[PDB]
Amino acid sequence: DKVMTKDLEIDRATREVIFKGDLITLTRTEFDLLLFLASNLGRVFTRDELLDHVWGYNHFPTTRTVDTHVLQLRQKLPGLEIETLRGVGYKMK
Amino acid sequence: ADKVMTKDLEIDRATREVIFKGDLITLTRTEFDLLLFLASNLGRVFTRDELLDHVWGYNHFPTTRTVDTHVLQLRQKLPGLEIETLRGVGYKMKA
Repeated sequence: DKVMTKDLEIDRATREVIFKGDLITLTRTEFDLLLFLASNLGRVFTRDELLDHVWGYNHFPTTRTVDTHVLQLRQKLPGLEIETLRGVGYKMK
Repeated sequence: ADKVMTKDLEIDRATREVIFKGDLITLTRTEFDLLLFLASNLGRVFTRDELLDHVWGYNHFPTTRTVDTHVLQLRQKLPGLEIETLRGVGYKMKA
């Protein structure tokens, strides 16, 4: 029910945050980000992952949408010379 | 002046029609805008967030930059909060 860290006492039911004894008001998205990290101590999340977990999936375009749009272009235009630079991005030859 | 032409590809930016290898291809609006941007900039590598901003619109919706800004806001509202920034990668709460 309550998530506890060294500094934090978080109540998922009420959006309540106690930090070093003080009640701190966060926005809803600030709260979601804080609770997600506090529930997953010691774990590194990429900026892409945190965007998805805080704001939710499929509400707006993300870098994933770029990737899936490229794949759809390749299927509709067979042999389209878009080159993948893995870990980087895309180029049209 | 309405046409961008590359190997096997004719794009009309006014009618938003795409002819590829002699066939008219129906794309969604964002598929078209992505193809046109890439075909208009042959040989150039773009990152996913560049393509995101250019094709879907800059500052139109939350992005990874919004995540960065939210982490800064948390650190300001919670002075001494132990969120570690992993340069150009992401974030971690240590304890």
